[PDB]
Amino acid sequence: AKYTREDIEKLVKEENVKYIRLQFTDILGTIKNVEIPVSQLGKALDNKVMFDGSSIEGFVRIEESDMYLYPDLNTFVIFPWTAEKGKVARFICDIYNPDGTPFEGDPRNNLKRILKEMEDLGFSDFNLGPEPEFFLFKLDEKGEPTLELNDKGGYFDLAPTDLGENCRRDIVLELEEMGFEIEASHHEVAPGQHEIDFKYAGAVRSCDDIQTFKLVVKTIARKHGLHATFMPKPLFGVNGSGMHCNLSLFKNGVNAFFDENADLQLSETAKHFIAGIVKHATSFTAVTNPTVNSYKRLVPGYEAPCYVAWSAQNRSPLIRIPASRGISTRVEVRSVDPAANPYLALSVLLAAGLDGIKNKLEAPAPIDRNIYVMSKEERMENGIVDLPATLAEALEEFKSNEVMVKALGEHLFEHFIEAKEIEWDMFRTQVHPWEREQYMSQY
Amino acid sequence: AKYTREDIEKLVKEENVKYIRLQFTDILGTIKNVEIPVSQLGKALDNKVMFDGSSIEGFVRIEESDMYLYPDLNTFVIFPWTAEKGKVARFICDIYNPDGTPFEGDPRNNLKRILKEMEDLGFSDFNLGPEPEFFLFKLDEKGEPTLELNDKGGYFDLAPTDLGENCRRDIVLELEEMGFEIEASHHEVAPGQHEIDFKYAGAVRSCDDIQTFKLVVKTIARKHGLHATFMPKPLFGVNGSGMHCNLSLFKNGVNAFFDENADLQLSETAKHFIAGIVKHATSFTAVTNPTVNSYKRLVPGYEAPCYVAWSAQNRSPLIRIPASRGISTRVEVRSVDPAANPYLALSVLLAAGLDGIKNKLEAPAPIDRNIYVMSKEERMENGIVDLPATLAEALEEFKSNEVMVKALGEHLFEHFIEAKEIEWDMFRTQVHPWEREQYMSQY
Ligand SMILES: Nc1ncnc2c1ncn2[C@@H]1O[C@H](COP(=O)(O)OP(=O)(O)O)[C@@H](O)[C@H]1O
Ligand SMILES: Nc1ncnc2c1ncn2[C@@H]1O[C@H](COP(=O)(O)OP(=O)(O)O)[C@@H](O)[C@H]1O
Ligand SMILES: N[C@@H](CCC(=O)O)C(=O)O
Ligand SMILES: [Mg+2]
Ligand SMILES: [Mg+2]
Ligand SMILES: [Mg+2]
Ligand SMILES: [Mg+2]
Repeated sequence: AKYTREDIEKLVKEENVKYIRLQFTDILGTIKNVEIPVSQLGKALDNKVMFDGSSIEGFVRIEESDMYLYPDLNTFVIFPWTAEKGKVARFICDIYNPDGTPFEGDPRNNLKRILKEMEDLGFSDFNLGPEPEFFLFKLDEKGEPTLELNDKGGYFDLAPTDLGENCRRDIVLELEEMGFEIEASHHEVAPGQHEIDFKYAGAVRSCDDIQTFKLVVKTIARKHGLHATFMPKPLFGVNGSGMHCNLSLFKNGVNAFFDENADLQLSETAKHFIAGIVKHATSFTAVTNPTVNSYKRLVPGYEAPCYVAWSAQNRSPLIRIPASRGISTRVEVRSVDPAANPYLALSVLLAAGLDGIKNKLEAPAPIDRNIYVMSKEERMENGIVDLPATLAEALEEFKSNEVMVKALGEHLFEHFIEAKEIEWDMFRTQVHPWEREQYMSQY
Repeated sequence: AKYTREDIEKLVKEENVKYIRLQFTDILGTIKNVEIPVSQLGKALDNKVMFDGSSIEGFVRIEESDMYLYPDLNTFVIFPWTAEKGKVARFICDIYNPDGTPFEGDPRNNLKRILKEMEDLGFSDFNLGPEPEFFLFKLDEKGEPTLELNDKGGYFDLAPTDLGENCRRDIVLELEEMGFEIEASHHEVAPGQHEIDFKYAGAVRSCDDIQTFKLVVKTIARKHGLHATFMPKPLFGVNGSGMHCNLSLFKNGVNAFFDENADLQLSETAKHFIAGIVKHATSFTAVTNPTVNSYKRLVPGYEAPCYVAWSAQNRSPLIRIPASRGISTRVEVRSVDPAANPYLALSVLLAAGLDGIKNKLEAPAPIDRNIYVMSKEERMENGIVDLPATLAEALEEFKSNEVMVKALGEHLFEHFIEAKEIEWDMFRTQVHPWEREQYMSQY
């Protein structure tokens, strides 16, 4: 819909595009990209460009399998940042096997398929409002990220005034030319920590503005002599950077979670959906939380989720439901972090949503009383189960779950476990400066 | 054709050329040149320019011998980089003895002399689609290369973002203006390592294209305060730059390798061509990888062609056949590194393919099973040899080969070895820090 191949080949001629960055996204969620000169647009829009597909596998690839790049014309974007010989153009593309089939291991197809299956139960959209938090660090002469922050502000503070840096201001001003839709942005809890929340949109267009985001950020910050990072827990002792995820289901252009009469204004749809997120939470974390590091943030203390349960408005509840109902009816999942793969976070979250409406799952009693406060005893009296505390735990959990391990397929899943099992392997064989300074002299 | 003498004389007035590089390659692929004021354009065009042809031998030159420079008007080009007075231009020249005979020593001639052979056998064009890789290092105070890589990218990543340096993108753009037809380009397996892939072209059109590239690269990389090097493996235990060579024998303007009526769709020629490439493989490695360092890359692990054979998809096969087909039926030779002299690379690759064709050689069992994953004797099961492991080894083989020699000719072969038996000597007589690190206290 959004664009047509005639609008494009006209626009590239108009704007003077001279470079085409045909971007995609590997499995760890990194921003892959094979770039061609503009002279090579025809071949591109024909869906002919071949690139080594084994890349989608990341550092755990072995042999090269040629694959094709099918661009999505409704993702075209002309970067503000000029090159000395014209401007640069982007194109988000799906990966296809050599023959004709889509490559099953492509996180973007994988979300189309699970989304296909969403409409197999009759729902129209699956909309997303992400609240992705990031940090700004200074740089030394050498282009080397230090560990000093661009400021010393706190929650909702006035970040660097409009006379200077304001990386966040200028970051948001550059995205809006780009035809973005940002809700608002505020300084977050820790010095140097910032946030830019998004106006919600269908999953796919959402998981694509979630990548684009990260890129314009790491771009714009660099420009001002900074380093920007979505690492969940950069600095021990300070706030972590979590990327919440406001989720809503539509049917027939209408929000399904809302129900005037029923309890809380939540239909059996909204109610059942929940129950499955809860069943499957502990499991699917290993995806919404890919790294060794995240679990340093998911340590009780800094208003991070550490417990499976949902509230009216609790301290740090794992599943909130924001004040607003009706159409803005939404379930907040506040445990995802900007290291998550957006395609594989929405593929899996979508999963436990439909696994709960399918088998009509019984939403358990919502804990309204401070979940932290409870001793380590009454913690069980309400069946409030903690989450996995180390990437390993998270992976044995998910490794087992029949449902999660279907919402990824046999390719996407089998690989993932390996990269992460390698990753963990590196963390646990390592000897950090801690071990050494806690042990060398005491023992 | 491309350019009549009348044609060129036009553009050098109009475009205000004030300098001219009569450019040619020495025996080791180094780009040489004798430069002249534009005031001296008539003299070169009339082929009367004399220079010392002994320079072609490199460092192994002894006696000073006068020689002639004949430019290929089809290689005229202006460089999009102006000097204080005017522009600078150039030609790729062929070298002739004081009596209008070609110099048996010029690498560009010996590729003509060997492409001639292809016509005696009955073919029309021998196409080439190089995939040359390269590293960018930082520059210290003095303007000297350091060991700092230009970025931290990885396989098919978004290499430097479009905001800041971006050497890669800037080299793709620049080369577009220079009538260069670039296919694509990505970020390569190691940090600071890059690839820019070529559209297939005749042998010598491409080799002219491969040299010029190296020049443009180093030239722009310098401009961004970087150091672009084409070293097969400038860093131990870091992936090394290579340069696969996609080859495809044409006849009657048609890909003589395709044929739905054969195994895997490979004409009886494609089969024969592979037969001879394999016959000669251990022998021509002393030329496609012409440095004491080339072989510190041919160590198993960081993905490289240690072993000899041809399959559908494997960890790093010597010969490959990409998905693509039809006119796009080619024989990728994955062991060539960017250390090879184009004209002498092809001289030996061509010969082998022609020895297989001409001599109805039979292509062996394409080892479709992964080879890396086999033991020295479990690998001996099949007819699988690794290549030379030192330049010493690679040269003794090369010499003992009748066809290879007859593929470079008296002069080249002679000087080539001479020079290469010196490098080994310089290197086996050296005493490296490793040797000290290891033995000085051990013993
Ligand atoms: N139906 C929905 N689905 C997903 N996200 C939503 C939905 N409605 C709102 N959001 C998200 O909630 C945040 C604010 O939305 P808004 O509708 O203004 O909430 P409120 O009614 O509480 O003011 C945004 O970050 C947005 O992305
Ligand atoms: N006929 C040919 N002979 C030699 N090399 C070729 C030929 N056709 C393509 N190549 C090379 O193979 C590489 C892969 O290109 P690709 O886009 O897959 O080709 P195609 O679209 O023709 O199948 C390129 O770097 C290109 O230079
Ligand atoms: N020379 C390496 C290059 C690595 C790469 O480009 O993937 C190879 O032959 O595989
Ligand atoms: Mg927040
Ligand atoms: Mg919030
Ligand atoms: Mg490559
Ligand atoms: Mg290749």
